Amino acid sequence: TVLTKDRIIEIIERKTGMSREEIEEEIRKIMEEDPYLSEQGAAALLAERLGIDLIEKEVSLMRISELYPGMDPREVNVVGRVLKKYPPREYTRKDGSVGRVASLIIYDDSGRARVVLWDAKVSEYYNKIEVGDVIKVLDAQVKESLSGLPELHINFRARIILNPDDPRVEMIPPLEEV
Amino acid sequence: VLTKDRIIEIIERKTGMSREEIEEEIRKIMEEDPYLSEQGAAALLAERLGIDLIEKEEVSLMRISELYPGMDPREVNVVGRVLKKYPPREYTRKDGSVGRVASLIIYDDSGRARVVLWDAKVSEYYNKIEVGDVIKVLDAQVKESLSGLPELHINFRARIILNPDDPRVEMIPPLEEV
Ligand SMILES: [Cl-]
Repeated sequence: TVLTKDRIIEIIERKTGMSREEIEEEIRKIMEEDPYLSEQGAAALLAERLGIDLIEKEVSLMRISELYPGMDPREVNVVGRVLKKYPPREYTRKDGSVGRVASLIIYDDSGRARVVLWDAKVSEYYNKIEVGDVIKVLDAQVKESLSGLPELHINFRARIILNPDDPRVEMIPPLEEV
Repeated sequence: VLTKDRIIEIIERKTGMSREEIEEEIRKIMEEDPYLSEQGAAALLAERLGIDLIEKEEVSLMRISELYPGMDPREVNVVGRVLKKYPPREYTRKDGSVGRVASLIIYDDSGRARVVLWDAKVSEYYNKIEVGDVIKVLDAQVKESLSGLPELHINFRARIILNPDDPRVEMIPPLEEV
């Protein structure tokens, strides 16, 4: 990841509640264990051990209401709280094989979107996501759902960050308000 | 042991699906397997959704201030908001093997407690928990901390419910007030 050591420490403080002094002591222990790590690399390893998923390169003000079918997946960068999780199901490929697909409904301060997890993304994320959790979606293909809602398609080329550190998260209404 | 109606209520809470949507999923499972009862089909749906059904999730008025070392783990039923999460660590067992252990600090309207996740409980819950989340702790052993205060030990017997449906939750102060 290209995130600086200070940015990683800021994310760790927000996600763990540890003081800066406690976090620095954890980084020192990691560096004492591995002399090849830089301070940034040690901070990234600490984030990983804490179950914090860091994006390789970080920002966007984009809202769900701004998504449109066929937009460049490189422009897709939205956050949303999970409102609904539907059961995973099987689908048949043109080659005759069977894959997996699972759908969720997420929302931000602007609207809702269906999020479609494909194949390994179901095994990778489906049980990790809970209703009320916030996800950040990157590099997803956008399709028009039969409903009208934008559809974010999460395949092996897309990225999901569970409970991201992002300024848009605080503007998403809580579940009770929806 | 949980009734079909109780399983549907848990599925509604954990997925946000409507009762009508859940019933339709149970119908599909029953149409696939004629040997399942309605309760068995609801339990299979919960399992496919990644929901672990806790057979004893009773209500209690118990507070963290009422915990004492050596109290009956069957009486242990407390809720708390997560204030701090420390990194998972390795520890050495009496047999020479290496296990994992991770600690959190939680608090309710009455006080704070260290929560210690042992071995598979770290893999099972640690990444699912975040600061500000509320957890319900059941069947944990209570030990005296190095400062003479009660700590909750989450071993094989213990259970944790993430963001529980419990009347005590609304009484826990938000992070900003602490
Ligand atoms: Cl919420």
